[PDB]
Amino acid sequence: SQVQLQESGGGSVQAGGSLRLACVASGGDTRPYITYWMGWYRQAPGKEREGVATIYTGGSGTYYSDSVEGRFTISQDKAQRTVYLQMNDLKPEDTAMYYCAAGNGALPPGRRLSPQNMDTWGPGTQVTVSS
Amino acid sequence: ATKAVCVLKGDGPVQGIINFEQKESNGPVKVWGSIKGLTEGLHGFHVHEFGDNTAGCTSAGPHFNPLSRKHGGPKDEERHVGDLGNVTADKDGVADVSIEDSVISLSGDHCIIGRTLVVHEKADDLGKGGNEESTKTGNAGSRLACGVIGIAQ
Ligand SMILES: [Zn+2]
Repeated sequence: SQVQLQESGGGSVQAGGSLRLACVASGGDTRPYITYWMGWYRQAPGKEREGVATIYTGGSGTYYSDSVEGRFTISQDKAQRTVYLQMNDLKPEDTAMYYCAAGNGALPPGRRLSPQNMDTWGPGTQVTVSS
Repeated sequence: ATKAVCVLKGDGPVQGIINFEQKESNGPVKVWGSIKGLTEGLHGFHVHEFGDNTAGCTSAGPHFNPLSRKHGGPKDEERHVGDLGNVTADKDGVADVSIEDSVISLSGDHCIIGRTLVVHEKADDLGKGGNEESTKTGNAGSRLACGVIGIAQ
């Protein structure tokens, strides 16, 4: 009944490497016209929730933050209902507990990568990088 | 120069605001606005008969059909008055609606204020689907969002 999110693929890595962050959603409103703005986020030790990338489950729109550039790549398998946040070319300030989350599909631009307008959150996995 | 507005809301994420303008009486009507939450692609965009939502969009009734015609497209001659065709939602699910139609009106017998505007789930086949549903609803699917068309400032 509740849109449960479950992330995986995270762990320890060195600077300048790849690490796939995949999250499979479960339960909730499974009608096909229900749309979310699935976004990956970032709680750094001592900071607040940030936000790295986001994608639309009802199309192919991809929006990223400025802290990230051509380093991450977010995609989706809609049949598996799974979002893939590729993480290559990593630096040491990306150390944080990376959660994924889902917000309203009609979320206007700008508020898409806002953690306040977000509805349901996932447990989270830590993605630490070493230099 | 009559102006109208309509707020599309439904039990799903789809939500929108559409404005209508008829600078002259019995002339073309401009329909422009924005909808969000839609799946990328085409979506049915029609005006149903009644401005009634006591039981949701389903209370709106059939496509506004004052002349008892079959379902068609905006450019077809065989069409319902409310047949406005399709709107296109881009990769972000935003349909930036821009339409001009001369069969709908903000006055007269083809007048549509007090009636419901509906954006649908699937795409309107313009009455060419090869079944009895095509000549009625265009196989546009369920009613995603709807709203009563009211007078605007
Ligand atoms: Zn029709």
